[PDB]
Amino acid sequence: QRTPKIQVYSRHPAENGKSNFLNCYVSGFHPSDIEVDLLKNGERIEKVEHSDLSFSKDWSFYLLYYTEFTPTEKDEYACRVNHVTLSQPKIVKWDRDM
Amino acid sequence: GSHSMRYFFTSVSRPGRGEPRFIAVGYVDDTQFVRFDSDAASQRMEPRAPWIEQEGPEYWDGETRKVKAHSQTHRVDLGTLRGYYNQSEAGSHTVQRMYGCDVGSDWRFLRGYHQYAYDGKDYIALKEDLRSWTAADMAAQTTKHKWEAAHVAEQLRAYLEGTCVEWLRRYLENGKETLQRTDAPKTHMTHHAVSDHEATLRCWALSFYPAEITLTWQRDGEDQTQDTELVETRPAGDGTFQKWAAVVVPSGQEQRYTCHVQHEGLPKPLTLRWE
Amino acid sequence: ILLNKHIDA
Ligand SMILES: [Cl-]
Ligand SMILES: [Cl-]
Ligand SMILES: [Cl-]
Ligand code: 3NI
Ligand code: 3NI
Ligand code: 3NI
Repeated sequence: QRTPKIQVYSRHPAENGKSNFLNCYVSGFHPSDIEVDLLKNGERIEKVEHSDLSFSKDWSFYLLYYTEFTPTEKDEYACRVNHVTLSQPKIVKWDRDM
Repeated sequence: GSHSMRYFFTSVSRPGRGEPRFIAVGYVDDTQFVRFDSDAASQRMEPRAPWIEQEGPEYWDGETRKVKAHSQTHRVDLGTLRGYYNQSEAGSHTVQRMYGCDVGSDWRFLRGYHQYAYDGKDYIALKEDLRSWTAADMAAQTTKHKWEAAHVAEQLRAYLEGTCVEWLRRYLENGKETLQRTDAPKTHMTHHAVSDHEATLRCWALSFYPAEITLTWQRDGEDQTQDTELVETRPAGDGTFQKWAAVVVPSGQEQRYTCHVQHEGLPKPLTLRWE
Repeated sequence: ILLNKHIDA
């Protein structure tokens, strides 16, 4: 039982009004069962795809979840992760500078 | 430079209902080129890179046959290990397997590997001689004696030094346009004032391939350790990778600080400084 | 190309 590490970020440097891709990269976790949602203003985005499960040398898993999006001055985006190692779902806000 | 071919297998038991979930992915270097998911509709080994789709129906029938057999091997193993460890049928457990081969910049065999894990811990692995086994615990020595009897390390060493490197070498030429192309990192530096006397300098490396990269911060030409943050390399989602390193500096002192970027796509390492 | 056979544990 290893807890997931989370990074929320865009594929391309973000510009308000310009189409892009929102990524949630979860890594370092075990077992593989995980719930990952991308949120727009607290609501779950529906057309979210993900990578095929793979793992690192210490056997921990990683997954990329992603969807198209368009950053704006006004919308907030986030990733929400739940795992047996977490008491409650962890939300990490997208910050275009990270 | 050097190159590798690797296969990753994960199988997760479903005590509530049905057979295990099975996911297999194949890589050349950092490029995923095949996949199989037991919950997908095709029930076939599927292409994931344009240069493997050239392969004919003999290839896809054989790879599908093999990966479906490996799924069943992991299924049996999940049951066997449940007994070895005296665990109930009520819990979910995981088997993971990874194997592959590395070639040097002359495309000649460098090393092979084959590793097995139960519930996320080392179970059994082939040593680098490709002749001996490392068993982590006593359940694993039961497996080790069984595999000594069945000539397993023999067959693995033949594949890893032979078939494996041969097909890696075939893929490298069929996929030359991407597999032998290096994407050097696109680098830039950003500035984020955190007060009127302090700021974060962030050094970015974007859209690079392969994933291996070194980002390091220097202050007055010497390694800067304090107040740095370095994130794990992460996929862009388009086949390339990203990474950044940041340091907190006193405002007005930004010029003492240099970020240094090493990557196989750069003939000499790169040096960035905030203006 | 995958390995053709894996012996059981
Ligand atoms: Cl806007
Ligand atoms: Cl290609
Ligand atoms: Cl700025
Ligand atoms: Ni939100
Ligand atoms: Ni179940
Ligand atoms: Ni032997």
